[PDB]
Amino acid sequence: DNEYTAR
Amino acid sequence: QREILQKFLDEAQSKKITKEEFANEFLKLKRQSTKYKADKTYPTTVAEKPKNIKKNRYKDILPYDYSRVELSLITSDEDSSYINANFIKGVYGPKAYIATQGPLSTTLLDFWRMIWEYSVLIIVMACMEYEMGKKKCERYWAEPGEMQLEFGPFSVSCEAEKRKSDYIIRTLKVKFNSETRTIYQFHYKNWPAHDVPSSIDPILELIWDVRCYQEDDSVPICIHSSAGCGRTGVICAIDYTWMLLKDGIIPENFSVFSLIREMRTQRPSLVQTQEQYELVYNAVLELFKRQMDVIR
Repeated sequence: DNEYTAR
Repeated sequence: QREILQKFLDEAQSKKITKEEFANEFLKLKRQSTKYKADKTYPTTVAEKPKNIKKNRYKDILPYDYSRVELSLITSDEDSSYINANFIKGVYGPKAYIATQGPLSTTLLDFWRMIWEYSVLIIVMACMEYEMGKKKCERYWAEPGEMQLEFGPFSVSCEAEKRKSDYIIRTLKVKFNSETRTIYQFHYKNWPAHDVPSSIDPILELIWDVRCYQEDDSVPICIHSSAGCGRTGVICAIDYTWMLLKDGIIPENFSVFSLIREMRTQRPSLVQTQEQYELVYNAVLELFKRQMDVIR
């Protein structure tokens, strides 16, 4: 709940 | 070494890497980290505690336990041991790099605690305060004219800002209870989370500059972006490779893949895009070039 990953 | 490099160089010239190649390459890396969740190879249990879960800027970006930067410097009853940060091993030993996220309002004080605890001299900010509309990092530094900003018991002022072509070197003065230190904050703007520079050239000037201040691993160098993975990764992979070059110990089996794979078992998601992966490659190929020069 608030992500990154990423790209 | 002279022959290791020119081989490296001639192969790169002999077979150009394509975008489809680099995307195939990067997918392998995403696969490994996903196989680390499945297998529980590197639990992230501390980060997952309800007492810690909101100290993470991104919910899927959770530091591994075994490599986490633990805090023990106490400045109040509310001081706890958790920060979103991992040590990354350098060429010669552990704890060469601290890879962390941009501080949140509630972790500004943690941030300074960490800096102070580990006697960090060098802070690399590969990040902007705002990026695509969103706040990416809170202000933990001071600027000229501003005097001392206060983080818990830490007092942070700025003597000098050296504005270079593509980043700023800020000379910070950090007073903690009675003692004063100097930290060099290297702040690189116009490089968003995720895109990439050009050229590779400012990034190499930045690392060149950093290494002028600290040539060894005596103390960790602190590297952060918003997440502490992407832009962070790029810098650690490039710096580490340059150390191997400069000390003339690049192995015969050298691989950008392998380095990054190794870094990724230490801080999750290091180098977050195939474009960033390419950037480390092109940067490394430029360093080899410049090292052939140092030979000739």
